[PDB]
Amino acid sequence: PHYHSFDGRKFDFQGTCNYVLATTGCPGVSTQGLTPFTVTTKNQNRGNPAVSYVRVVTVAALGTNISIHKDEIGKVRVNGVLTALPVSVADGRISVAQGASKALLVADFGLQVSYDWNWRVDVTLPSSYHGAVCGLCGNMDRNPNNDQVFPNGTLAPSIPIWGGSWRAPGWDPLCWDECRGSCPTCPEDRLEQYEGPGFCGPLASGTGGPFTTCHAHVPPESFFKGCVLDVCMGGGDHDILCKTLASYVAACQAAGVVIEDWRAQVGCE
Amino acid sequence: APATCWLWGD
Ligand SMILES: *[C@@H]1O[C@H](CO)[C@@H](O)[C@H](O)[C@H]1NC(C)=O
Ligand SMILES: *[C@@H]1O[C@H](CO)[C@@H](O)[C@H](O)[C@H]1NC(C)=O
Ligand SMILES: [Ca+2]
Repeated sequence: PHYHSFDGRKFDFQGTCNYVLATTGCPGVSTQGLTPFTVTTKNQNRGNPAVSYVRVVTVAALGTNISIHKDEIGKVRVNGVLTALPVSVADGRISVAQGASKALLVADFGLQVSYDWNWRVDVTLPSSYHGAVCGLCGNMDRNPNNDQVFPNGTLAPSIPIWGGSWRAPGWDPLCWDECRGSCPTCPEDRLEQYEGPGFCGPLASGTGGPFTTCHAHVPPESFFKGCVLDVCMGGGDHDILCKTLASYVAACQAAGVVIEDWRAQVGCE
Repeated sequence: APATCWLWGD
């Protein structure tokens, strides 16, 4: 997206991971009785040149998770549960209502978050949080020039490496902070299918199929990532899938892990 | 005064 930090720094960043947009979880900062919160944004790429737009906004405050998803007009998720608007959560200390075609979250301690279920996100903080927050939005200290900084406080080499330091926790094998020219894409609706069994599932570490013996010798993620994108790009084509799986078997054999009869257990005979 | 971080696109 195009971003505008609390302190007014305009920058572009096209990472497709889930990022810490604003948080009080800032190493080496005192909190002074401020209520803690975290706003995260999951991005989604499209096109080539690769750009990204926000697809999920998540607000974690007062022991509650409110996420707001693209195209789910009139609805939020309270702790993963789809919910109509308006709604009051966290003991009536947080409220979300629909206004002027956007979801407007407001909290008693002053956090304001809005998302229009498309790709505009706004985060507004009371003056008390000056210098007390961090993430992609910076530290809100009226200085726009020190906002591109690691969690540990030191300047970052590049925008994409800075954004990577601010990824939120959670496995996201297909995401990246920057696309170095030649980068596949895949619609998020086709993702669960291609990641599960019958497709690239065997190359994911828990799914318990014919390749689990090799997972600990040839870490599968890079093959998994390549499977889902090669398959998703090929419209789910079986022969792309089988080739990608056979290349993991080749790497496994070179590591001394034999995998006989695999084709029969994944239908690649 | 309150301050605002926003984003849109791309
Ligand atoms: C909110 O989400 C976090 C991260 O997934 C989780 O650890 C926490 O338990 C959630 N809180 C509630 C109340 O569901
Ligand atoms: C902060 O972290 C980065 C890597 O994320 C590292 O290169 C840098 O040295 C760290 N700074 C300090 C002071 O530890
Ligand atoms: Ca600043």
